[PDB]
Amino acid sequence: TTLLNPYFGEFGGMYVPQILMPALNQLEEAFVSAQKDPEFQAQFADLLKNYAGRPTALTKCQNITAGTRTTLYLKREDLLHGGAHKTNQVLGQALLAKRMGKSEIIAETGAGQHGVASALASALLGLKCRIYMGAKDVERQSPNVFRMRLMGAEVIPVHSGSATLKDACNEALRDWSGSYETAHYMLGTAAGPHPYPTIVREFQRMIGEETKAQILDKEGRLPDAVIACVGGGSNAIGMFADFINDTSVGLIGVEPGGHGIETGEHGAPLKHGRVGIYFGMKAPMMQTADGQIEESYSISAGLDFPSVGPQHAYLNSIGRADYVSITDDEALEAFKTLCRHEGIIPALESSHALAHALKMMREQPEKEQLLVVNLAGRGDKDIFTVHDILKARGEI
Amino acid sequence: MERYENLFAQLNDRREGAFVPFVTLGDPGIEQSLKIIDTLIDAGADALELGVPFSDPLADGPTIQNANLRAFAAGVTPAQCFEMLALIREKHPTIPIGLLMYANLVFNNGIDAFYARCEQVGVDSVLVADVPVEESAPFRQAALRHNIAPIFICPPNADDDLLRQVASYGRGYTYLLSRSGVTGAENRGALPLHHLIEKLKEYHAAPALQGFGISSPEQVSAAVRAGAAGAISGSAIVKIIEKNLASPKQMLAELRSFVSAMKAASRA
Ligand SMILES: Cc1ncc(COP(=O)(O)O)c(/C=N/[C@@H](CO)C(=O)O)c1O
Ligand SMILES: O=P(O)(O)OCCNS(=O)(=O)c1ccc(OC(F)(F)F)cc1
Ligand SMILES: [Cl-]
Ligand SMILES: [Cl-]
Ligand SMILES: [Cl-]
Ligand SMILES: [Cl-]
Ligand SMILES: [Cs+]
Ligand SMILES: [Cs+]
Repeated sequence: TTLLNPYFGEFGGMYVPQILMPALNQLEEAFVSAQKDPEFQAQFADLLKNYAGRPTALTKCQNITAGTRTTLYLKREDLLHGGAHKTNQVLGQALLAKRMGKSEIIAETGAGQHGVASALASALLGLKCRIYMGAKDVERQSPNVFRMRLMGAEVIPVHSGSATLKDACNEALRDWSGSYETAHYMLGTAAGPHPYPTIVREFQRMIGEETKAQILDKEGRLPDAVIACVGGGSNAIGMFADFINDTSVGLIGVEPGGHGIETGEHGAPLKHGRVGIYFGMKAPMMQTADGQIEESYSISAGLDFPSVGPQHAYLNSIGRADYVSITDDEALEAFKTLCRHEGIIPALESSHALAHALKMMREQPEKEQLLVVNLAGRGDKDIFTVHDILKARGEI
Repeated sequence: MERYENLFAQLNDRREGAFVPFVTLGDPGIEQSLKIIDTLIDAGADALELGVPFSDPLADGPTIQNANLRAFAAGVTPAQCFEMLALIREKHPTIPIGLLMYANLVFNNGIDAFYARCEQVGVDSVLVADVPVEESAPFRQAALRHNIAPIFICPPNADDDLLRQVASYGRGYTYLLSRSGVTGAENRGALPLHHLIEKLKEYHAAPALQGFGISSPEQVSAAVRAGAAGAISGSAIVKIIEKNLASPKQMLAELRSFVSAMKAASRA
């Protein structure tokens, strides 16, 4: 039994070993309690503002839309401490850990952004932090690994399975199943077993809340659409949540199309996978015909979660939100375009969202539309990847 | 499930606990696995728990993680596992065969279809490791429709409501979990489970098998002495496989002596 519905329609649930159910229950109760507690809310707001630097700018991108009837704003989560949106909810989850008397943090990471966010929150708040990361990811994300270690976190390479994010997810739950009395599992996306999709949403919802107030102030009306990339779903739901009841506002989520949906080398399970049950939830999955879980492929490391948050699958099902894909090459163009036209280097993840907005604009250039793209991260981390591609293409 | 009822009745009559080994199907190959399983039975296994190789076995420690990887390396697929199961049942009419599954493999081709195939090959029970009692309804329904016992976990920190639920809904046996954490012989349970065993009996639960961390004869005896119907051992068995990959003969020899000793310990 729980306080809240673990499902969004048919999607979600609590598919963890029985041993972990008391952990999930405790977390749910503490969250429900925290949300009613003005002290908790005040401390969270204090960290968000004074440590992470909220509120974030909403930037109007005039150059990129010139000659069309598109107005485009970027929500600047790239300016957040840590350089991505991941920082928002780790601060809330660390406060919850403290609320519950936990003194240790477990986190998974793929690209390393969530690991870095977990590490910085843990350092600030005096929690001992261990991060699981697939050995292949450790190998290719040396800079992030070093950042985590500088901040005092233990980074544990995971060599089992495919040695990537899903494997790190497994390892985190295995650890938690034996350490939950003292450790909190700081899951890094709006996915996994209830209550994580709900908590991550509520601890990211300031993105959309701020966006709403900022767009009303600047434009005198709500956006025609808000657009966000979808790895596991946290930045997207963070942007969407405050607009769900504003049914005139389009909610568009962008999954990575990789080398092309038709190649099967992508990370777009919501639209092109198959519903499965894994990592604590019933959700669309990348999976073999045999039901073995597969990796998500994308040029962008952070869009590697091989499933998707259950709330997204639900919002899709009912037609409240629409989900699309953007390919590697589309994302790369959008990356280059923002650099040159706005002097902003976007994360390759969020470059997917930007790419779809540019498509909406270019396809129908005389359509009057007010769009917000969630710029969930900065792209400093991506310049080596971009360099190497451009070099191979003889663009440089 | 009726194989379990018959086993437990016969073991009760002989004043004995059940000794139940776990292996991963197809580890380290199909043929070798079949020989391994026949050896376990010949050496005195009372029932089997058999893992279907899965990409993400998140209730398993490294020993069994490695078993899954070895089976994958041999190219073992769920279809091949069903064929193995049919042959195992064809060879051994009465031994209860329980599967250790993860939810995705059960859900993959349809939950009903999964259990129907289980019935077709002669499986007796299914434990789905990542499905808690809270989520169990569609699995337990499909199981029972196909004459399959749904196996429920009774964690060492069960409250009374969980005990009553497991007692009502379970069949075959009740899995009495030794400790928190994941499978592995390198970690022994700490908590005495006598009280949980008593409460399960009060509620007419399926007989309890203790599992997790069981690697020694004394632990088998201890399970029986505490009132459980028997004990399951996985990692300890799989380690013998891992240890002896380079010597199939020595492997079977060591499996035989280990299983023989563990079964001997089940005598009250
Ligand atoms: C800069 C950036 N933007 C978007 C996403 C996508 O994450 P949501 O869908 O918003 O949850 C990520 C993810 N990164 C994870 C997984 O590799 C991680 O760091 O471990 C990211 O790092
Ligand atoms: O001897 P060990 O420590 O390897 O333990 C035996 C493991 N084999 S098993 O099939 O019984 C088994 C039973 C339950 C499991 O997970 C769950 F509890 F969450 F359901 C996993 C494996
Ligand atoms: Cl504001
Ligand atoms: Cl459109
Ligand atoms: Cl005991
Ligand atoms: Cl019963
Ligand atoms: Cs414009
Ligand atoms: Cs994805």
